[PDB]
Amino acid sequence: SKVKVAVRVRPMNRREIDLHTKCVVDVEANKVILNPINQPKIFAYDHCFWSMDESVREKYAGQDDVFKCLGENILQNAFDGYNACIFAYGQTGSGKSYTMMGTADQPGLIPRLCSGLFERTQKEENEEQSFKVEVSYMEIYNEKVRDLLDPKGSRQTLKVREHSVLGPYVDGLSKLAVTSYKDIESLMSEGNKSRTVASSRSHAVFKITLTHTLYDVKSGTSGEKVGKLSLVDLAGSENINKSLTTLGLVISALADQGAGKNKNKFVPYRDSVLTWLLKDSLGGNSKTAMVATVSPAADNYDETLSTLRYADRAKHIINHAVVNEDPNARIIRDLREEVEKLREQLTKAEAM
Amino acid sequence: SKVKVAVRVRPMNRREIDLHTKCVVDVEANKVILNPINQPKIFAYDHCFWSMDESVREKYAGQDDVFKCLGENILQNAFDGYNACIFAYGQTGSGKSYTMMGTADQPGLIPRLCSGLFERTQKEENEEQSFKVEVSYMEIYNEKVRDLLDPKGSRQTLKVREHSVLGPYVDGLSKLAVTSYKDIESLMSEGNKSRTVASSRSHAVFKITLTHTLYDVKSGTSGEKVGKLSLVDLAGSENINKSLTTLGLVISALADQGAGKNKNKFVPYRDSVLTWLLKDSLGGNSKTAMVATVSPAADNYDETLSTLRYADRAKHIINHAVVNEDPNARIIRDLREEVEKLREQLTKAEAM
Ligand SMILES: Nc1ncnc2c1ncn2[C@@H]1O[C@H](COP(=O)(O)OP(=O)(O)O)[C@@H](O)[C@H]1O
Ligand SMILES: Nc1ncnc2c1ncn2[C@@H]1O[C@H](COP(=O)(O)OP(=O)(O)O)[C@@H](O)[C@H]1O
Ligand SMILES: [Mg+2]
Ligand SMILES: [Mg+2]
Ligand SMILES: [Mg+2]
Ligand SMILES: [Mg+2]
Ligand SMILES: [Mg+2]
Ligand SMILES: [Mg+2]
Repeated sequence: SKVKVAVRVRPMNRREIDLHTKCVVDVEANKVILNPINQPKIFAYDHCFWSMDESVREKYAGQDDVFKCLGENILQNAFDGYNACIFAYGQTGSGKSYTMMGTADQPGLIPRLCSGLFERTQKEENEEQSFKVEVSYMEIYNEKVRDLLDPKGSRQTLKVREHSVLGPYVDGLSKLAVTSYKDIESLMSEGNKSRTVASSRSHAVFKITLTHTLYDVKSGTSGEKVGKLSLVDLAGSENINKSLTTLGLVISALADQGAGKNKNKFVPYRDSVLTWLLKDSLGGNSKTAMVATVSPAADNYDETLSTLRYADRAKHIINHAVVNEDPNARIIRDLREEVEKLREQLTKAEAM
Repeated sequence: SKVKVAVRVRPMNRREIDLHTKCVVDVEANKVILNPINQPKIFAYDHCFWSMDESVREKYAGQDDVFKCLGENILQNAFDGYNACIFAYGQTGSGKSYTMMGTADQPGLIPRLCSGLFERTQKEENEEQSFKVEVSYMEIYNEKVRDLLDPKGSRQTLKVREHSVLGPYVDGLSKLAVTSYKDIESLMSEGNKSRTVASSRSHAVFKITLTHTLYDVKSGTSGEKVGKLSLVDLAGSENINKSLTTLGLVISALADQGAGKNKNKFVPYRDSVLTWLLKDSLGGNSKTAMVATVSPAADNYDETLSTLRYADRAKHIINHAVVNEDPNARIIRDLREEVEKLREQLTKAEAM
């Protein structure tokens, strides 16, 4: 598990069509080549989604093209009891919301994972397996946390705590159990609503929990696997930017390790509430992926190079995803083997 | 744990006031004495709620008097990880719904346990304990099962199955996670609505699940206790009555055991879907209680004696309530003690 990095290129926006601004980005399979405005810097990633002109065949990547490559991965991960995570990263206007959430006519990953999760939760209920789904949705702005699923609209601040069983958590963040996609969307389109202005410097964290119960009908016992999917919508990469810049720190420190540099210096998860809550999604117990979104416009070249050079560093982060099973089952297994080993040493010592 | 039996006496109804029908029931502490219409048969129970004339002091038992004696018990039971159960039993008009559910101005046990459960769930959230609450509400009529929390109103039939991990269950019965009393009451007043007519030969089962999570902040581990409360509203005791009469069978077979009669003949839980689903609430893993409701009217004397003689038999049923913890924790505990015992026998046999 190294962090999987996609790059998505959006179409030229209206001003750029009018001004006939020049394309400096191009895509060749999984390579994206940053041309000079006038040296052409070339980067390679896991995927490269060219979303520039719909009227193409082999090239165009629409929203369900993005979902087959990434949403289908994180979905499989959940059912196998993994923590998964997708960050959208890049400048304002480059397309972070379109990819995460989409528009009403072009749904992004979040409505498509939700739709496809209940479609697969419903298809595998079978008297040996059940599934409970909880959902949470928090926004972070100015290093404060708000609950976007709060129906009273308080926009109250919730404090972050640490825990020896949960880890860092937001105290009083609602987790809403949900049984159909219509349950969430009737809370969560109001969560996309309840977002600040002056609007692009806040991060949205959407977290879905899948509890997979499994039944040993022969043994009569039951266990539970839990996956957690976190869909993270960052502020624009272009005390208001403490989280974003700390997230810069933490991606380089990690990318340096595995590359074997500063193996002994500690990753500063602690400093911003964003890096500290997503501690585990960054070099921890998480199948994590990143979507660097870029504008192809030549007027954006500098933030585009920033974003391509973050995306290139994040691909060197090593993850430690394990399956969130029950500690006890393996403790019993190894205790029983000591009993068997010790019972043999007993009859291997009666002869004395 | 023997089954706890209350008797509740309702006021004379309108016809009985007009006709000045005579009271044949009287209550002395926990004894209720059935006078002759014209031998006065006397029975003793755990409680005796005289709800006949409100204008009394030492005698009257109103709805919160009933709840302090019984609802508070079943509530404590749940938080300690027990299965609990209250059956209301008796003839039509004797007061089974008033006691279980009550009227809008006189709430019964079910709204008062719900109110008091969230009031105590909210008072003990404390970063070492959390609580998840699920709820289900099924009706049984003509040995078919309907879901009273089904919002489409299908009134579809759901089949009963057996299971080696769940036991007998109703397949496709919704279990709705709920976070406040207003969540349930906005589904469940519609469940009291969706009930048949021609109306008094159906049983309502209201089942609330309390999942108590506990955190070992020193050990960093987590366990879950689960209580189940079943609030059962029977048909009137006066293929439509298969469940009710089978429930008669099953209460006598059980009451005979412990009294040591027919120890070898098997309790016929299997025959009706009511006795088979509530198998465990009858002589099984349940802190179970029964409320025999009676009319004081002399025109009801015969069903009153029936009901008092059921209530007297049910008090001899023995329950086997255990705390629904994790099998594994005790399996580890005993495995570790064998390792310690076997390590000593090893150094108690090196000397040979
Ligand atoms: N691939 C795309 N295809 C069509 N429209 C897009 C695409 N990407 C972005 N857009 C549109 O361009 C604007 C990009 O803004 P947005 O995606 O909200 O970016 P961010 O949140 O990253 O600033 C939005 O109005 C979006 O709907
Ligand atoms: N203790 C009581 N105090 C006042 N009214 C009662 C009492 N018990 C019953 N009633 C009223 O008498 C009628 C009894 O019917 P109900 O309780 O529905 O009985 P069941 O469901 O047992 O037939 C109801 O209308 C109820 O509201
Ligand atoms: Mg955005
Ligand atoms: Mg996650
Ligand atoms: Mg960018
Ligand atoms: Mg009734
Ligand atoms: Mg029960
Ligand atoms: Mg009666």
